[PDB]
Amino acid sequence: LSNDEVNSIVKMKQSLSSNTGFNTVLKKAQLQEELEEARDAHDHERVARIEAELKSIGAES
Amino acid sequence: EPKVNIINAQDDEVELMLSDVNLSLANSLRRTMLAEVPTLAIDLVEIKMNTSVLADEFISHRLGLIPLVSEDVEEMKYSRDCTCEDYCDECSVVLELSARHEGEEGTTDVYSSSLIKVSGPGNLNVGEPVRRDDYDQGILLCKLRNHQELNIRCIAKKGIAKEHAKWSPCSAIAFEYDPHNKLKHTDFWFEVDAKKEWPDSKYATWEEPPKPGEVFDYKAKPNRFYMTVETTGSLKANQVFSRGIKTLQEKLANVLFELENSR
Amino acid sequence: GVKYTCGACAHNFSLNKSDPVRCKECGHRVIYKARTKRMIQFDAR
Amino acid sequence: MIIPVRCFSCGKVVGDKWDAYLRLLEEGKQEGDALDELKLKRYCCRRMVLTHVDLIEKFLRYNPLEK
Amino acid sequence: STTITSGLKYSLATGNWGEQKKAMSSRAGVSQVLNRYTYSSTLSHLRRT
Amino acid sequence: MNAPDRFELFILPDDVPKLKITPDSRVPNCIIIKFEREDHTLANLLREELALYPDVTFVAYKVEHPLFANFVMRLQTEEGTRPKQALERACASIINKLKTLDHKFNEEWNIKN
Amino acid sequence: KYWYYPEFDDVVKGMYLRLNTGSSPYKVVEVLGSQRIKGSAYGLNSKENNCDMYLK
Amino acid sequence: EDSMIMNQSSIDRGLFRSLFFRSYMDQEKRFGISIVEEFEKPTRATTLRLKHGTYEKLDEDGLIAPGVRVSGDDIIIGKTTPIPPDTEELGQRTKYHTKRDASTPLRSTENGIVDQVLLTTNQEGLKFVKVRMRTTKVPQIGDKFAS
Amino acid sequence: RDPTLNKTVKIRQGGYKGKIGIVKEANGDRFRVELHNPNKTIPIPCSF
Amino acid sequence: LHKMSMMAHRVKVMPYSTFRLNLSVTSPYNADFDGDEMNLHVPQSEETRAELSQLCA
RNA sequence: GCUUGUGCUGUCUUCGUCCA
Ligand SMILES: [Mg+2]
Ligand SMILES: [Zn+2]
Ligand SMILES: [Zn+2]
Ligand SMILES: [Zn+2]
Repeated sequence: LSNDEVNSIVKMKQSLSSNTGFNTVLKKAQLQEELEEARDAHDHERVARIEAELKSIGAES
Repeated sequence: EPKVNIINAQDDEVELMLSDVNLSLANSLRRTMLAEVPTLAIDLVEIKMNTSVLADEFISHRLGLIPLVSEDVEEMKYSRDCTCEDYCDECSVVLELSARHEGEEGTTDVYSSSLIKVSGPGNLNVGEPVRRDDYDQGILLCKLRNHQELNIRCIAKKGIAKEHAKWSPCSAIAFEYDPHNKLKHTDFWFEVDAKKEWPDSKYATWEEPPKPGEVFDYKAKPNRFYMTVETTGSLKANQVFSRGIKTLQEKLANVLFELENSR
Repeated sequence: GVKYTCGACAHNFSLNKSDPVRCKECGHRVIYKARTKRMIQFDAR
Repeated sequence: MIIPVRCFSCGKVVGDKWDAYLRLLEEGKQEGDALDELKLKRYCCRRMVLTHVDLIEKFLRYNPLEK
Repeated sequence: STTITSGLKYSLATGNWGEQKKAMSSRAGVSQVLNRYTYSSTLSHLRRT
Repeated sequence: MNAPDRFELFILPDDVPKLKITPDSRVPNCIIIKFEREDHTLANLLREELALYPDVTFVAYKVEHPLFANFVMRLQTEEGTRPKQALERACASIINKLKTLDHKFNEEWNIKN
Repeated sequence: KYWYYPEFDDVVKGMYLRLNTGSSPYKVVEVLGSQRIKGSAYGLNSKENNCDMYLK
Repeated sequence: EDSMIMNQSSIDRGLFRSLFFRSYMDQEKRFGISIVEEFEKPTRATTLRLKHGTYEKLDEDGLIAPGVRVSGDDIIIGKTTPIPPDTEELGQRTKYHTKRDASTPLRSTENGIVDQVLLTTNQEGLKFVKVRMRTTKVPQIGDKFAS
Repeated sequence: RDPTLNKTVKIRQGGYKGKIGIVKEANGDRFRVELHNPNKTIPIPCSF
Repeated sequence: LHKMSMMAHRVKVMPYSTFRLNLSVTSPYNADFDGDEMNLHVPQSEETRAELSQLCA
């Protein structure tokens, strides 16, 4: 397989990925980065949606 | 002439008093029971899979220290004295442990009761790991979480504590004589008064304290020796005492045989 | 011919000395070799 | 890391008393009283159980490397 | 961007706190490999002057 | 790397005798015995048994180095007796003492059980 | 091992394989093609082995 | 003189026993447009300038596997670099050298068990390996202790 | 060259009975075998 | 510091990985057993061995 | 008929060990 084919297969399985701990941590980190970008831009509307999404994804055990 | 008196008796400990024996004889008996009574212990570990958080040699060392039943180990042979190819049923005992955690949550403990005897000498009571009761779980060996498995095959061989301390049948042998210090074998350090700065021995009531007007007796020798033998469970206390006596007799008989053969 | 294991999702696969060093399913860039098949023995001391 | 099988000084088997020790401490017994209940008389054996740190519980929190 | 990137990376990697060509007659040892032999040694190395 | 095998403390090599006896010509009727793969356990027992015999005038032992498992005994007896005979008598006497000690221990254990 | 390959659609086309009838006497079927069905993820071999490929 | 006596039975039961880990690193360097180092098992026919250690513990990919015993000088990472062939095109059917050996041996004073082998790619894009060796060190005469 | 170099071997007699090893040096009958757990190499006759 | 820092000894081959000294020679060497190390030099000739055994012993 | 291969960088920097 080539690099592009491997990345396409990985993206396809990520679309198929219901949940995976490493991927959930990475998504939560990316959401936190997006949240700090929205906070630093004084966007009071986007940050509420990101907080709600983080609350839905979070609350681990 | 030698006399034995037993104070307390149990499966794993006996407290006795030896009288009319030399100090050297009692000390040699203590040393023999500590270092020269043969037992059975795991010596070779074949690891087929180990995905735990513990290193392989860590688990092997822990396995070596597990006490096994060694009642009939006198009928077994030493591995280097056995003419067999590899290991046979007359010089080794084979045990097998297979552990795994099922489920995606929680932790599983691996105990010494999970060791299963697969082969060994026919009709000899050797090989099984020691257990205090029927419901006792034994010694904690490892801990496993999900998708972690341990699968090993151990070989138990006969040996003595001179080669490695895992073969020692005893843990600690208390040993004591002359609680009132009539022989003056020790000189007591003190600040004000030696009598009231030193605790009394636990056998101080077994001997008459010296009279205030008595003078030092230079003809006396140590005569009564108090000793407690504690075992790890691999052997009973009386078995350890008898086999220590037998081992000392065998060593002396070997010396005598070498002397007579020297001619 | 040689087995590997992913550093993230612990998935097993094989490589033929021509594929990129990557996990098949999650695309991690870190993989580990599998344990050998030779006999392993210790002296329990 | 994990409770030693034998006492270092004398070799008494102390590796079968860790869970009972934790149980006794749970019930509210003092550490000295709990060690007395487990029949650990010599202070060499009491040191083994009193000063042990269970590090395997921290090592087990990392995800397994093989499945 | 390679100027700032390489300068910061070189200074932190080697400990010479200056330009790479100006390494001679420049302060050295400002950056060191973290000690990891034991936890207390790591703490001590992180609180050193 | 330089650690000797632990079984060398008690396993006797094929070419190494268990017992080597040489005379000590400085004083009359004295021998030097070299014990291989033995230690204080046998040495102290034999020495303090022999020291109580009327016909034994000198008995001693020393372990030259703790890293080597051997000891050397010096034994001197009266004109009538030979030192080797005294050593054999000492071995037999300790064996008899251990035998009666074991008998009495078994008797007392059976009584108390 | 090979369902996610882009060429697997043409590879599996026309192949003959043993199929579980379910209604079980196994029979042979001819693959007329494949069609991805989104939202129809199913366990293939284990719980984590999610697959969306379907064989017509 | 500040020496101490330690109990051998305590040492046998696990007093001051410790674990030792050492890691080795190697990667494929880029010298030209098509000149690349390769991780592989060298052969005395195709490769020149081999070492005195053994090569039988390597796998097909040139890397040792975890769980294998390693002694000093043994080869744990097999790497070769290409070399412009000599006049051996005079006829050497399968035994003309085109590679030079650049393998990584184990330290001569060390031995142990291979604990973990890591394979990945570097920032540039070539292969990158890390091998960790594990051994146990038991206290002995000449080891340093302090209160 | 002996056909036993770099091959897994087991010891059947002596003080190292039943230990797995690998043959490293073989000149005249005295095979040099490294032991898997003890980090050492020992001489041994080919008979064992 | 002085010529008693180099002296000629007689070899005794022993197990374990340390050099072993009588404790009375620790004063001229100014040595103790808390981690010190010492060097050893082997003569390679009969004349050199005689020099060591008759002058530096 | 089949035969075993024969070696290693340099220059700085830092942290340490035993004396002093
Ligand atoms: Mg010093
Ligand atoms: Zn046998
Ligand atoms: Zn993965
Ligand atoms: Zn204790």
